[PDB]
Amino acid sequence: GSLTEDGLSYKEKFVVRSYEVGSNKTATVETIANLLQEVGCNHAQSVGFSTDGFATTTTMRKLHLIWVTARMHIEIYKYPAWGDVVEIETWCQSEGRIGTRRDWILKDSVTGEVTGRATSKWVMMNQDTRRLQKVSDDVRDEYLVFCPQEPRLAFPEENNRSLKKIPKLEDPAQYSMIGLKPRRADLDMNQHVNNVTYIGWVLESIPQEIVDTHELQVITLDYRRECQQDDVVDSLTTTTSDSQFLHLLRLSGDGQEINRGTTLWRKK
Amino acid sequence: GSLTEDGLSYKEKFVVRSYEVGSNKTATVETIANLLQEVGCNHAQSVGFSTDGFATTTTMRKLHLIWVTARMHIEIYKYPAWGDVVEIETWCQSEGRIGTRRDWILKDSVTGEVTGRATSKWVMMNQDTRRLQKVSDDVRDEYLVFCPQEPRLAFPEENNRSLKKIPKLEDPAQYSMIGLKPRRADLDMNQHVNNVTYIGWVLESIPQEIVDTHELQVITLDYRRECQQDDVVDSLTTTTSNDSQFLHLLRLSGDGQEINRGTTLWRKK
Ligand SMILES: Cc1cc(N2CCNCC2)nc(C)n1
Ligand SMILES: Cc1cc(N2CCNCC2)nc(C)n1
Repeated sequence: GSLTEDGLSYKEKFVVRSYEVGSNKTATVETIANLLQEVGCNHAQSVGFSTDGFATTTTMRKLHLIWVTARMHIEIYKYPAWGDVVEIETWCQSEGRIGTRRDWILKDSVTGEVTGRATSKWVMMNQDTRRLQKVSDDVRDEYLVFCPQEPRLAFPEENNRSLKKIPKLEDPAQYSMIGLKPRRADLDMNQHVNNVTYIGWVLESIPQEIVDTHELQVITLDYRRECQQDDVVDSLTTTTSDSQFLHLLRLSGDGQEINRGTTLWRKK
Repeated sequence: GSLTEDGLSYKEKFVVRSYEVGSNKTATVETIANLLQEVGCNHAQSVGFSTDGFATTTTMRKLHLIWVTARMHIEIYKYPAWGDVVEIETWCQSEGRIGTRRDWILKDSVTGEVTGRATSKWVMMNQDTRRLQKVSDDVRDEYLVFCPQEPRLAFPEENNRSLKKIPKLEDPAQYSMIGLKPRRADLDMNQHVNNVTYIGWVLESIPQEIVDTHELQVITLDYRRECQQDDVVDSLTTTTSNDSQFLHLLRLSGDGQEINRGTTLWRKK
């Protein structure tokens, strides 16, 4: 992988592995989300971010700050087959004092055709108190260094899906998968649950018949609170409709919301 | 990746990813086991095996046969760091009518030093009845075409660890992790639980303090029966021992049917 000519974006090629694919021998949406995180990390390292797993700037380290995910939105047109090479291009953008965005474009290396796109929103948080905050003027100046200064959006369309408000699922849910717990493979190098695990947990309450007859087209996931290493999660799903679903992840005990989201599926 | 000059082994290089590493920023043993499976699959494809996820020969497809894992044994000297390149060499051998073996050597691409080694034993099974069987004359002939004919072993030593008998853990276990269930990410393209998931489940009952202060050196895992997509597993561990040694048992949480047994050896960091 490498920064592009202008140094304002990063590209990397990946060969889809045997264990990364589902029953149709194409990459799972979790494999895709893992690849987006990997190219995101390689980009951060190439533009001088910390190498501890937190990907922080020098101002952030001094102020005890870290970025946390607020939302992930992915739209796939074609999932790459086992053995195929997929090229992913990524870049970041400052969104005033609200937070930052990381965008991605996926392409078929052989054809050059766009096969998918993704966007993520990140908010600043104090690492110690776990309190959210606004982006300071010094952090906005650090992002000007490596981000395009004119807008560059993976999802440009006004009023598009990636920015839509997600409602809260009302009990009773149509479908559910209860007592989901993370194991060591679900944790990152800092012992926090990997963001991709929550996508897997959302998908667990989708009936196997939908997965067998449909392809996932779009997934939008809001992140509200973290699942700790010793927490247990319930995954809830209700059909709102193509097939469309509304999702809710909450802690099994007290029912505290951890995530909410929606999925859009197309009949194969 | 590619077959070596003689066409009797296969090599591939891997760059260790951000999500593949643990707290010490080196690859987990599950990442290593995933890489061994991946280079194994690329070798099978290069020597003309099926491309359906079962990796079968022509004779096996005609006879409705598949290979199943009987044992996995891995010894790591150094786990590669995040961003490091690891080169893995793999080859197979026919073991008469008993079954077949796949061996692996891991090396640091920069230094060329051996950082780990692994061996696996596979037994023939009828895909329909799920009954184990011996390897037929025709399957042994298919293996002669791509396997070295003189013995080549990752673990050559006399009565080495890789072939040791593993006893059954007696209740009560010292440690346990109850109610483990596979999710879709744990399944392979054929909707069976991935062999690496069982390594993860064995390790779940090791206390976090051992993981925080020790490095896993050797893991030996026997495979007896499969965990189905709707099964639930309990993971049991008892200390048997500068080094820490454990005995492991995975069983179905309902009836207590054994699915795996194994041992781990750990060294204080
Ligand atoms: C993952 C996450 C956590 C979080 N916090 C954590 C606890 N303090 C307030 C809320 N906020 C967001 C947007 N995402
Ligand atoms: C060695 C072995 C045997 C096996 N059996 C054999 C009896 N019928 C069910 C399948 N399954 C596995 C995963 N490994």
